[PDB]
Amino acid sequence: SRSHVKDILGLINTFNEVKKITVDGTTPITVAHVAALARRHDVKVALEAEQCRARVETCSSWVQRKAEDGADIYGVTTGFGACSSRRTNQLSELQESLIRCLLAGVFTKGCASSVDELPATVTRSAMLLRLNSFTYGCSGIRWEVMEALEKLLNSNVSPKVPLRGSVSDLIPLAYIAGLLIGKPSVIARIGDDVEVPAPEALSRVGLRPFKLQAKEGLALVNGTSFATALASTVMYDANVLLLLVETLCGMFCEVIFGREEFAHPLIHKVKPHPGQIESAELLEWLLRSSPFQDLSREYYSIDKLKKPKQDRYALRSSPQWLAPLVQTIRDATTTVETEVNSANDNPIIDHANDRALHGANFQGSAVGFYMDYVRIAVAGLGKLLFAQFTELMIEYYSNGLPGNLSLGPDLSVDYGLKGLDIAMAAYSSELQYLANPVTTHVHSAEQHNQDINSLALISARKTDEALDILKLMIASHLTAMCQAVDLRQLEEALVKVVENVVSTLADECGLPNDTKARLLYVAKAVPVYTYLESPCDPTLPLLLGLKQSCFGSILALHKKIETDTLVDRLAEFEKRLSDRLENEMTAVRVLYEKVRIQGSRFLPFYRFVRDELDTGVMSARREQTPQEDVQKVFDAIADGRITVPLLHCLQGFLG
Amino acid sequence: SRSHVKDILGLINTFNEVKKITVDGTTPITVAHVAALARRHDVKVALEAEQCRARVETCSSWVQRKAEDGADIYGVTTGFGACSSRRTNQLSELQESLIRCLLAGVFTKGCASSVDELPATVTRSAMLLRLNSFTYGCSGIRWEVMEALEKLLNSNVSPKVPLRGSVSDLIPLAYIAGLLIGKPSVIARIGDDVEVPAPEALSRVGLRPFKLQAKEGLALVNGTSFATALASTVMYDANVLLLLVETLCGMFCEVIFGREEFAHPLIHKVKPHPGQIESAELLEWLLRSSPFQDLSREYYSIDKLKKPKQDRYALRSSPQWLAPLVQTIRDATTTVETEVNSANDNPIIDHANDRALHGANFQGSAVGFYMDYVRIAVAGLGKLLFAQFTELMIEYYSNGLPGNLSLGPDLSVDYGLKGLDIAMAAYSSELQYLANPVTTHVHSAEQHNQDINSLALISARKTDEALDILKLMIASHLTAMCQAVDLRQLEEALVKVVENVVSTLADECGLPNDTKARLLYVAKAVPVYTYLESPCDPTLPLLLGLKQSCFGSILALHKETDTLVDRLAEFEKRLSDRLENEMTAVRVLYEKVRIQGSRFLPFYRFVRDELDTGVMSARREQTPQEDVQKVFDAIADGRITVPLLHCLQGFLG
Ligand SMILES: O=C(O)/C=C/c1ccccc1
Ligand SMILES: O=C(O)/C=C/c1ccccc1
Repeated sequence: SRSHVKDILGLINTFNEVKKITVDGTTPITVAHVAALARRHDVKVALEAEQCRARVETCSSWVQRKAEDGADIYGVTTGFGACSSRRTNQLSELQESLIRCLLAGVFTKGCASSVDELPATVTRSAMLLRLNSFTYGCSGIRWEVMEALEKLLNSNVSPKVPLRGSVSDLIPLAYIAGLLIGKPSVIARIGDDVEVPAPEALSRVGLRPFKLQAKEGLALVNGTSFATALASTVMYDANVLLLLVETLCGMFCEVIFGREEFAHPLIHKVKPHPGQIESAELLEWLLRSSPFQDLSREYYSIDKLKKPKQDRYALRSSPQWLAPLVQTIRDATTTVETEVNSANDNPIIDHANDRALHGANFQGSAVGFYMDYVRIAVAGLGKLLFAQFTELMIEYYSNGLPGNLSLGPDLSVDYGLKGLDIAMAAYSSELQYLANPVTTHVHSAEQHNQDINSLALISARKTDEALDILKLMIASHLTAMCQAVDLRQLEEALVKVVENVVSTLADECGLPNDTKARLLYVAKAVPVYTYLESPCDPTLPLLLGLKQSCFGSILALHKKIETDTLVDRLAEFEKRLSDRLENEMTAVRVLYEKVRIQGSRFLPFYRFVRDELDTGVMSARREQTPQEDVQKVFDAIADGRITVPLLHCLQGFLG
Repeated sequence: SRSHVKDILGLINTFNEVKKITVDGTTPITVAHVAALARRHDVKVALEAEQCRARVETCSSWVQRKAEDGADIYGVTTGFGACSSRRTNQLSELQESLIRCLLAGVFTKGCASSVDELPATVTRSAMLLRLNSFTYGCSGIRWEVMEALEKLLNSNVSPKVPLRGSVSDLIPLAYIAGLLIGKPSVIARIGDDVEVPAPEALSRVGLRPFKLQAKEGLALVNGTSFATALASTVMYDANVLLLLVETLCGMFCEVIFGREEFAHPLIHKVKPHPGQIESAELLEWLLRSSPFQDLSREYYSIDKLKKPKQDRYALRSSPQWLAPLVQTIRDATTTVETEVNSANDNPIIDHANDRALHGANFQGSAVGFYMDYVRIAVAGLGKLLFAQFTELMIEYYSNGLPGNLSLGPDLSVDYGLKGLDIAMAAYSSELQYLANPVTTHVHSAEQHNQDINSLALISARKTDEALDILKLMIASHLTAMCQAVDLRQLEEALVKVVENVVSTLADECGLPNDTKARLLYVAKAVPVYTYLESPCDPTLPLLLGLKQSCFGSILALHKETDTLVDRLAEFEKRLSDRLENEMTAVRVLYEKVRIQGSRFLPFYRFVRDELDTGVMSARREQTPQEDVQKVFDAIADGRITVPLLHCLQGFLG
């Protein structure tokens, strides 16, 4: 009882609008909240002392007292991992030595194969999840450690944490704990990337290092904070890219001359996968009384019995293809949010019933498996995009458009978007390779204690990487689409001048109505791009057609006029045509190189790309290289700037 | 609301209670209905005319009238696929030539790699779904063609169809169409192995070859019928096997001596993935007041500070592990059921509004992708199992159990379940490899008209294969668990006689009360399976411990020494003569009472009693194969669901 596009539209709004994240043990932190924190520095964290303070302090004292007495708890008085036989009564040194041994990652320096440290955005996200995790009053951590976390987030201090080492996130989390207790070997960023030792970093925000109490080290390092924080920003992005490609399907339909009936509600009602009904519903709305669908209907009414009666699968099958994709992206979002709003930690303190409970809430498998799913789904979005792209580039499938979307009339010096077409293959290829699962590679780890482990963080990173290739593919697809709209609008303007030339030239030469009828039919029916390079060349389809209609016309007539006179006028026709035709077509084209899109639901995307990002029809005469144009679009997608035209486009779809 | 375990119990009930599958275009066909049609031959199809004949006939008539007066629509007057440019008014033979071109699969003969045709259960399931898919009245197929499908189904006639060729299911469907039009080159089974050419098969059930009318060829061949039929039976199995392994996690707890607290509701309340809450809920109920959990806590109270305080992950993290798996299996079931109950076909006839709608309901992507997901989840189920099984085999982790669950005291001639142990690594490895996605290998097909295609049937087959490996692992896991229960029960009886012998021997010999106490404690604490092989060996853990205690004692008592040594000496003489014989007598008795109080009793009785097995040892002549084979094919049969239900009897809500 919703519709995923309202939900995603909902995420986008929360992302730009939110100023304050409420962390209080009760109000849900959403995936858009995590992304906003990571990405927008004006958004601050608010730990609400009125909510959780007391239940956090009751849990704090309960573990204080107790481990201090006899009490045999896994966290406080026991050894760790496969070493849980080792009991001890030295609470503070047990805790600090655990942090010490986990400080075991490695930083890279000139890494060709990957970033050589975990990004600050994800480290900060992880800080938020750890804090939030504590608000359930289940950890036994002190309230001040929590305040400290809050203040580090708000001042933009974060530890530098190694990319690898988590099997899901002891090691990564030890770098937060290390910062907190001021371990000199841990380096920390303060805003400007500027770097200092942890104790100096605590200094600059008015903190002193902590001495860990019983259970505090464990509560700090036990958790899925890194995997989940990253899966959160991954999911946010997957929702908006998803909505992005769905939307771009409607733009593809317009430029390729599709038949919008593929999206008719009865097709989908009768095969009612929610993702299929909802993506179709959106596409139907997008294409309703589009001016390009009118150009399309025109196109298939001319020589109807000679053109494909159906579109190819990349268009007509888009909703059926999108359905599982939207469904896995959507419920993966629900499950990572559930993780985000959980006490992931061990043991779990039940102070009400006076006991510690030994479980495994640190196990990140919910996220790890769902990351494997979404990476497969994004690979599928990429295959959608690559197929559409492919269709657009090939004249036998693009229904009138030139091969490679190449414009400049001389095709021997204009190879159009052929370089992008090649990159799309490269992009998609790498993308499919990345969608193999990570969860199938579990090793029995930590003295065979962790015989089952999620690899959540490794999987999130690979899905993170799949998304980045998707952005490249969308950037290219979108720029090709804009290129296609210009060619569609020029196509139409060229067809008119050819009609006007043929007509006014039939008039001047005294040609009969019969002859004029056929010649004009040809002028309307033959696609210009098949002959734009040399309009008067007898081997190209225009004159091929015209000359055929002349013979057919002299044959129908010849009897009660004069056959000899007809040929003379026809020769004069051809000669005037060799004088005027190419000239008129050129001027119309030159004029176009500095109107139907103006009425389309995709105007926002065309306008954004053409004049907000300042680009133009691609040709041998525009100085910009394909890189320069796609770069701009890509930067807009990477930035979030692409959501402005996306929301303008979807404005008032509601329901 | 809800609860996956209730849903799955619900499927098992439907599976063996249903008699008649209702096909009427309104009442849901469930994944259990497909599996029962496939597997039980007493279940028949009921094509229900009163419910859907009328929209089928109206649609049928619309097509016919659109075609008979000319003459432009994709199904009925156009060329197919990449040749949609081709218009013709030669409607019957157009349909004929479409089937002809799609009869393009290949049968294998002695294939080693694969079965070399699609199995009859899968083919019949496809027939059912193709039938159901026509009930919505969107296809234009004649009612009589549907009645023929019901008849063939109810008469166990089906075409032989090649395993491969679908990109998702033109080719495989062409063979069903090929039967219906009595094409001589397509061969059909009638029940008992026996094969006949299609024309003779129709003849045997009172049918005549159909001559196809406009749209009918397309209507038969356009569709997701084979992919979805396979995914349905796959999904049915994925549900019962899921439940089986969740339940087995509780049996593992019992035999490995775990702490049941890992399943405590507060732990999961606070990390609330429905699958984790729901699996922990089952586990909590299964282990509540368990007589084996009593032994576990009894075990951790002696020498507690030398024994681990937490269980390893395969047990303790099982709810967190299962959560994603139950969720993906559970909602892949919903999505295949949605497919089962849809008009997959093109064009869709909206006779109500006088138009043919051109789309792609034939595109089985929903199924294809969810099959890639389930395959990975069953890989996770297997990893859970392999880990539990590994822990059980290793003395350092099994908490008193002998390495390899090896019984017979003489270990140099008893290597236990080591063969199964090795097999389990082989199963898991292949399973993990199977879980790579198929949907990432989409090729641009059919003159680049199908530039996107689901590969759903191929994906369904690989998930099918994954599940088959999963059955092997559960079979071995289960039979290791029963072996383990016998060992735990024997262990208990053995420790009593050791305590008994030491005690009464200490008296016969007149040992001081301080010495007797220390000797008894050692008998309580030392795990028997560390010395069962040679109880009186000084270098083994018993005598070693006793001899220390005797030294501790003689130092402590200076409050007479020479005679205390004489009495200690006689103690060893006597222990040597009596201890092994007594343990052996008890062991022998045990070979042809705590499980009788276990909720896992039904599994133990079933395996031990109904399948007629015993404790594995050097003197039972049966091989491991022979015992696991019986468990395996009770799992393969569905017979394993009787003990499963008996085990969950009362779980309710
Ligand atoms: O919670 C557990 O069982 C394990 C905790 C741990 C902590 C540090 C290192 C290894 C394991
Ligand atoms: O709907 C389509 O595009 C094509 C269906 C089809 C039918 C037979 C052979 C190939 C394609």
